[PDB]
Amino acid sequence: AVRGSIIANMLQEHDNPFTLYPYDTNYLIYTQTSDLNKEAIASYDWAENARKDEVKFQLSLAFPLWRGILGPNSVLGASYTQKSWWQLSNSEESSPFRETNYEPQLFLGFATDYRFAGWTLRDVEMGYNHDSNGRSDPTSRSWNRLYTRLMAENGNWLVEVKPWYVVGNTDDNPDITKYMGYYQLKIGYHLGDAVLSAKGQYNWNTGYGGAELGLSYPITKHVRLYTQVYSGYGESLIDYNFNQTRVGVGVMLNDLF
Ligand SMILES: [Ca+2]
Repeated sequence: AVRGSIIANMLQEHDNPFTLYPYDTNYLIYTQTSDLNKEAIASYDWAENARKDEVKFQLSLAFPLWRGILGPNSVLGASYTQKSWWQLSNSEESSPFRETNYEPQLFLGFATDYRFAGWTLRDVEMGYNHDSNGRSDPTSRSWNRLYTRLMAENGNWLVEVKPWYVVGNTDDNPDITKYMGYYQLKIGYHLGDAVLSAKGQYNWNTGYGGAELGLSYPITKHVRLYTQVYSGYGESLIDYNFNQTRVGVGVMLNDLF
């Protein structure tokens, strides 16, 4: 099984072609942010009527496009991660979607067994990443990245570093790196069935960045109760240059491990 190993899990053959693979965590939580970015979203006719409380969900899947492309424990894959901010409560505005970030990937991942004094580098993935909100300017936001995802585990600990390199156009948000940084650290801790996690980015040169803490616990064998506390810049593309503290509670399928 090897909990948390995205690649190793994709190597596992699925009986049914419709049985997809989880890339990142999948959740749906009701949130409430400290401050709503009404300035960057001003062009919307519901902007001034926007509420700080909204349903935030994340859909993240992986599709092994070709196993063994580069060795027994390798795989060329594609993943899809979508984070959405929805004004479900805002009935006066017909519950509009404030923001949706479409982040598909293409990569070469490997399930590894490298020893790091207790730690084990289980995943070594390298690929292309596209992240856009599918909006037509002025609210147009998008960036491309060539990254490397490294994941190691040590007992109840999980650490994943995702350094990246921006490729292509970024005119929709030229200074996106000024808030997002050059990597994404991710720490998960297994306290029995409870999973504490941390996911953040930080620009050591600009002092900008953001991070999100999370706690989960199984409600059942498949679903889990999840509480998230995001704080900082880059929650979503539109708010990449916007600071805010968002706390939310809801359900989750899979956690980082
Ligand atoms: Ca543009």
